[PDB]
Amino acid sequence: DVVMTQTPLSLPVSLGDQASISCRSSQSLVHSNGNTYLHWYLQKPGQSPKLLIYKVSNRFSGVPDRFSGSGSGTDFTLKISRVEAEDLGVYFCSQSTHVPRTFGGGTKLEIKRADAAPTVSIFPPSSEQLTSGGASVVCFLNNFYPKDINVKWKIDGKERQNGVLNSWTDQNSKDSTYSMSSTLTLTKDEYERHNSYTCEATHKTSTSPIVKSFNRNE
Amino acid sequence: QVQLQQSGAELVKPGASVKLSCKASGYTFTSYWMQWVKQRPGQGLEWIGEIDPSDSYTNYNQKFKGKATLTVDSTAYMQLSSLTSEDSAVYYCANLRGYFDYWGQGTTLTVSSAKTTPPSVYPLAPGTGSSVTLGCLVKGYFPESVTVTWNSGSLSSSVHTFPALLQSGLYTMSSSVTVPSSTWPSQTVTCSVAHPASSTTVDKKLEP
Ligand SMILES: Nc1nc2c(ncn2[C@@H]2O[C@H](COP(=O)(O)OP(=O)(O)O)[C@@H](O)[C@H]2O)c(=O)[nH]1
Ligand SMILES: [Zn+2]
Repeated sequence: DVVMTQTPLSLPVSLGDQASISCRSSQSLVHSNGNTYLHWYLQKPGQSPKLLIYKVSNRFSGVPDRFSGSGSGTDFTLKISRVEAEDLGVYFCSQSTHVPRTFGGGTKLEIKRADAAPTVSIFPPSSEQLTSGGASVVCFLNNFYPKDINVKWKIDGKERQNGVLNSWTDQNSKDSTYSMSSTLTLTKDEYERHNSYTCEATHKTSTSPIVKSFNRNE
Repeated sequence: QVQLQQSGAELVKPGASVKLSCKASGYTFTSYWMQWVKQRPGQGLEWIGEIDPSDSYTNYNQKFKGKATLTVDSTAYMQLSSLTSEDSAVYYCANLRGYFDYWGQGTTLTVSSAKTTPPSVYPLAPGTGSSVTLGCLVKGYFPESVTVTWNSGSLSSSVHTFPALLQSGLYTMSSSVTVPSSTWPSQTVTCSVAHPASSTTVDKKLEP
C-alpha cells in the first residue's frame, strides 16, 4: 500500500489565476517497465470521479490544455493555468504502478470572489404542517460570500438556541456564492402562543444584522 | 458511448449480505477488467478489486478479501458480506485503464436496522421585491436520498438544494427556487419530491 499525500487540503483561488496541487507518494511510482502510473481526477459534488490527466501528463478526451501535469518519482504537480468557476470540486491523485491501487486524500478547490450580501427570506409554518401539530419556521439566506455567517432566531424579541437546524450548500459553480437554510422547529402549541418570529443574520457585508420577521397577522 | 449502469441505493440490516450490479454497455465488455471502488463522505476513495470478464479471473485488495466476491456476465457483480455501520458508503464499478476510464454512478449502501420511512412535504410560500423565493420542506424520511425538482425540472436556473440533516433519527432537507415576482402566483410552480426507497413521488403546488 503506497500512501499518496496531497497538498494543500483546500485551495482558495480567484477566477483567472493559476493553481497548483501537489502529490507525494511513499515509494517511487516508476514501474519496472519504464512508465509512471500517476493520474489525476476531479469529482464534482454528487458525481463520480472524472479523469483529467493519466500517466503524469497526458490529457483524457476533451480535457483542455489549461490542465497540465508534471512530476517525477515521488513528487507530482497538477496545474491549472487559469481557473474557471467550473473547476471547483475535489482533486485526487491516484497511482496504479503498485498493487493495491491508491488514491490521495483530495484537495478542495475554493473560488475567491467578491463579497456578496445574502438575500434572506422568511417562511411561516404551512397550514398543512400545523394540522399535524408541528410547526417549523424557515429562513433562507441565499447567494452570499464569504461562507462565514451567523443566524439568530428570536421569538417576541427573545433568542431561541434550541431546535434550530442549519444547512449550507457547496459553493455554487454558477456564481461562486453559498446559501444556507436555518429551520426553527416548535410544537403547534408553542407556535400559537407567540406573535413575531425573527431571523437575524450577521455577515461581514453589513454593519447592522440583516433582519427578517413576520408577525402572525398576515 | 460506453456506459456503466449501477443501482442507486440499498438499505440493509447489519450482519446481512448484499450484491451490487454493473451493466456494461457501449464497448466490448470482455476487453477491459472491471474495478470496484468504495467512498465514504470523507472523500477518500479505496480500491476493492478487479475481475477479467474474458476468463472471469479475479484480483482483490487484501482489506476486502474477507468482505467481497466478484462475478461476471454484460454484467459484473460484487457481493459484500457481514455488513456493519462502517460498510455504509458509495460503491463504484469502473473501467480504470489509462485513457479508457469510465465510472458507474455508484450505488449508495446504507446499513441500518431502521424502517424505510416516506417523506412529508410542506410548501413554503411567503407570509415584496423584484424576485420571489419559494421553497419546499421535505421532512422525516429514511433513507437517503430524495430528489426535489421544480416544474418537473424545467425550472432549474435558480434552485438551491440544501443537504439533508438527521433530525430525530430521520432526515430533513429543503429546496428553494427564485422566480420573477410577476410570475407567481399568476403562474404556479410545483416542487416534485421523489423518494425511491419508499417508491414515493409527491407533488406540492405553491399557493399564496
Ligand atoms: N502497473 C500497471 N501496468 C499497466 C497499467 N495499464 C497498463 N499497464 C501495463 O504496462 C504495460 C504497458 O502498457 P501501457 O502502460 O498501458 O501502455 P504503453 O506504456 O504506452 O505501452 C503493459 O504491461 C500493460 O498491461 C496500469 O495502470 N498499471
Ligand atoms: Zn411571546
